[PDB]
Amino acid sequence: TSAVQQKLAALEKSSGGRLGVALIDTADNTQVLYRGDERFPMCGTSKVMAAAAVLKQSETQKQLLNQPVEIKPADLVNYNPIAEKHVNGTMTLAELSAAALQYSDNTAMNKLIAQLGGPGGVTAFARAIGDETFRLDRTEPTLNTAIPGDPRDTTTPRAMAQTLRQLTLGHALGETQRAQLVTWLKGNTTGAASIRAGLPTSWTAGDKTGSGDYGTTNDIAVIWPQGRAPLVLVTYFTQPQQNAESRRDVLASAARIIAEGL
Ligand SMILES: CCN1CCN(C(=O)N[C@@H](C(=O)N[C@@H]2C(=O)N3[C@@H]2SC(C)(C)[C@@H]3C(=O)O)c2ccccc2)C(=O)C1=O
Repeated sequence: TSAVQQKLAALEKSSGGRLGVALIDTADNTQVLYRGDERFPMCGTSKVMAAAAVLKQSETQKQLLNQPVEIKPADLVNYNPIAEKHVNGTMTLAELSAAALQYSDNTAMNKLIAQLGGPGGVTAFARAIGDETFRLDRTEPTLNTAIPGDPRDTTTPRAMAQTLRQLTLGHALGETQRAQLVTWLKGNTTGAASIRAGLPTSWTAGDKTGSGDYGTTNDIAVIWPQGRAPLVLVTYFTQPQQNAESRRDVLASAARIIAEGL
């Protein structure tokens, strides 16, 4: 048990919930894990895998991202800030990817899932890039039930960090596609209270949040510290009761412990 791991355990102790952390410092490829191999509900953090899978398809079905997708009134789910504006019209797969990632639009996510042939199509992409842990089982919004002990729509912090590294800094995607993914993550609108809130102001980052029942509060990020090689950081958090409140502050604290321990 390292000093950083002990600090994360202390944070978890006062948090009321269960915390999972995985850092990969590309300066030396070292990792810092806390409950790194335990499963957590991904919620919206799964949107990165879906968008990346569509980016991979676009490497060979070249005009895929410009392909229109019909948005019907019945497609709308619980949170669709972008899709609702296009009901009875269309959005391209690039628009759907941007909406899913940057606004966490759930209807947009469902269109990515549908393009991939269902939740299993997202899992299939995960397997193709070496992630044997990730599993997407349901569409939005039920993939957010986040029931303790339920393996559906879960992953481990270790697996997600390795995957995010491969996708954003490695070669799981073509160069243009990796750049597009990084651009989308950097333009996220929903992350300032999470991982980012625990980083020095001078650092830059891209991230994708997730939230669900059981006060499930997640964030996965690629970070560029001042004067350092990039980091990949996953912070997952989930609580014992279905109606628990969101705790983005716990993710921010975890990120601060990680930054202070570099
Ligand atoms: C079948 C019954 N059932 C299961 C429970 N459930 C949900 O927990 N959905 C969450 C959700 O959609 N989360 C998606 C997600 O992650 N993103 C989007 S929304 C967001 C911007 C808060 C978030 C982000 O980026 O942080 C959600 C959480 C917190 C408040 C409202 C909704 C349902 O939706 C649902 O219907």
